Amino acid sequence: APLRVGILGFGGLGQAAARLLAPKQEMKLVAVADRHGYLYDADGIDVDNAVQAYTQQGSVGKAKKGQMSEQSIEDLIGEGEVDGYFLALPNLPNTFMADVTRQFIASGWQGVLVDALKRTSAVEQLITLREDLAQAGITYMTGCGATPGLLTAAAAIASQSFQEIHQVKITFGVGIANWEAYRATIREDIAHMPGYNVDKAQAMTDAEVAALLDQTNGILALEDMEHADDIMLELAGICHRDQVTVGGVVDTRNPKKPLSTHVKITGRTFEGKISSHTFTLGDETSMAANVCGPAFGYLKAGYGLHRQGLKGLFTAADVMPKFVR
Amino acid sequence: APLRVGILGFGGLGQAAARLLAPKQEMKLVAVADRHGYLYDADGIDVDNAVQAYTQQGSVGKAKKGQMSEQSIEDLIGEGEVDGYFLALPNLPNTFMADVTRQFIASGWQGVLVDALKRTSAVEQLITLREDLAQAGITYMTGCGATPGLLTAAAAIASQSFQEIHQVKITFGVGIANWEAYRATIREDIAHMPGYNVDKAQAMTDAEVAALLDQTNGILALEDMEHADDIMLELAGICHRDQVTVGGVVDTRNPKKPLSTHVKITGRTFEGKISSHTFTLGDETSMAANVCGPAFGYLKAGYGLHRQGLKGLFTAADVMPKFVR
Ligand SMILES: *[C@H](CCCCCC(=O)O)[C@H](C)N
Ligand SMILES: *[C@H](CCCCCC(=O)O)[C@H](C)N
Repeated sequence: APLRVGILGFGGLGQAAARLLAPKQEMKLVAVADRHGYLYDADGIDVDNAVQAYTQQGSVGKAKKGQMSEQSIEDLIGEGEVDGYFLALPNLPNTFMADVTRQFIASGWQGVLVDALKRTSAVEQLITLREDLAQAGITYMTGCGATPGLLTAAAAIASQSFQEIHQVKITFGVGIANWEAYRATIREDIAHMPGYNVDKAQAMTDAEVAALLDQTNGILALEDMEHADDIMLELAGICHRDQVTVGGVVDTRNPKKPLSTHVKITGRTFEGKISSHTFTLGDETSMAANVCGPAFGYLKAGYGLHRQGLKGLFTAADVMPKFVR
Repeated sequence: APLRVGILGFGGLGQAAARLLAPKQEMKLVAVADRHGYLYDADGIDVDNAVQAYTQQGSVGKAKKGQMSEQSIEDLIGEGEVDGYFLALPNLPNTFMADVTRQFIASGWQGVLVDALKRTSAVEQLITLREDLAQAGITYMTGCGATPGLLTAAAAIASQSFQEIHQVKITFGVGIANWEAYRATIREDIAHMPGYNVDKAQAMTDAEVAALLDQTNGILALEDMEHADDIMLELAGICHRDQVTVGGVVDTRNPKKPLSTHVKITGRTFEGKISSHTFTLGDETSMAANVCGPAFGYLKAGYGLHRQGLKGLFTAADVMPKFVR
């Protein structure tokens, strides 16, 4: 009885999430939705077919068993049996994840939701929905990506050695392999550039983008970003959000990671000695793998909590993710 | 309402565990026991007084409010209100932790137990007690030290990026500051030397020890050890125990850590790329801090699970520890 799961969003992240699920024996992808269509197959999605439909014909509604629809998310919820969904949605507008969650609250569907949100303020909009989620019978796992997520959890574990936390420093690197199937979401990173914000970045043209990325050989270096690692670690009682600082480099013109992603956790131990733990990711673990891997680990953990009748909102920092086989 | 906790064992580890609890506001040490005596103080232990009694007069039963007893563990259980205990016991004989747990099962006391066991086979003896523990109303957290524990949990998190795990390699270093208050437990490490075993190591004299440690300037280099990280990660469905290999260096003649403790997690991602995550501990995080810190993090996590009516046996690999303030 493998977990029947769905993906909402079929840009680069959701496509990678679909590929990641293929060989799992204990997780079965039955449901995808994009803006313009949805695909359900209780016997398991043809990812080849769905990625074809999307990239060639603009939506998975064009897939062999696909349905076109401007209510894809509303239609797919009531369409068949899905234990959990990964919300691989961009947060555009900044309310969209919260709005999609309100559709899930409103639908009377129960089960597990996971996101890979990045921005403190989007995670806050989901905090306000804590009781709504509980009451609806939904276990919601928020910030269960790479950062927040994998790295947030690593810091939460690392923190146990210390009487007091001083700094959680996250430095991430990202190399874009395929420009096509990232330039849909590149504006989420441009929004973290100094001078910019989501509204300004989202209104930019392919031209205004390429004109910016030309200034640096396709390198976005983003400094002290709005990253929900800060509140997740604070709700877990580890440190104040202000002691969490997140920074990153994306190389748009190189598949190779421009630096080793890591989290440095600094604190003082009970003996009054000050020291740092360091969790480093392999350079050949892609963004897709470091996001979607934890995402479905959390989805499985979420189902464990859901099954025991534990509902509400959980962060990467609160629960141990479960290896999906 | 801080958690009322106890320590069983007052060698080096339990003494450090007591010091670690002092400044906590949300955890109150009310109970210690050694072989020959016990100390209870519902208003909070005088650690200065207890460490004095133990080191100077041979037992904490000699402490200001102490009681001498050859049934210290049996007497302290029924003595007052304790939410959880850290079993800072050496596993000597190899059944002792399991035997103490049977006293706890038998006592009809309910709450949280945590250990920092090291040996796969001792952790197995506690697996056999799974239902006994559940039925008794006890949440038992096993292998919640440094390794197994902190490092086991780190690997469990790290594993999420990968379709398949190849190797979990743990390399640990330990520098002994105070020879006095380690030579009580040094024989647990000597047992991992090649030729040796617990029975042979435990029968050794201060002389036979010093004659061994003289051969290497006080350096035990222990290779492919029996370490319960292997079964904990297997029960968590991450990998086979045979893909977990644990090795270490203790420098008996230097407080300074003889190498950086770390865990290397190697696997293949869904894209077929092979890579390693690396979790490294600060050189100035002591053994005491890397053991007792996670131990009480797990004790708190254990109370969270206990409070929700979740009983049975949990490993470091199964649950997120909770920062104790
Ligand atoms: C979010 C950060 C991507 C995570 C990097 C993880 C890794 O090292 O693979 C992006 C900037 N949208
Ligand atoms: C168990 C290993 C001690 C853990 C080392 C952790 C660190 O780096 O502080 C000993 C060998 N009894």
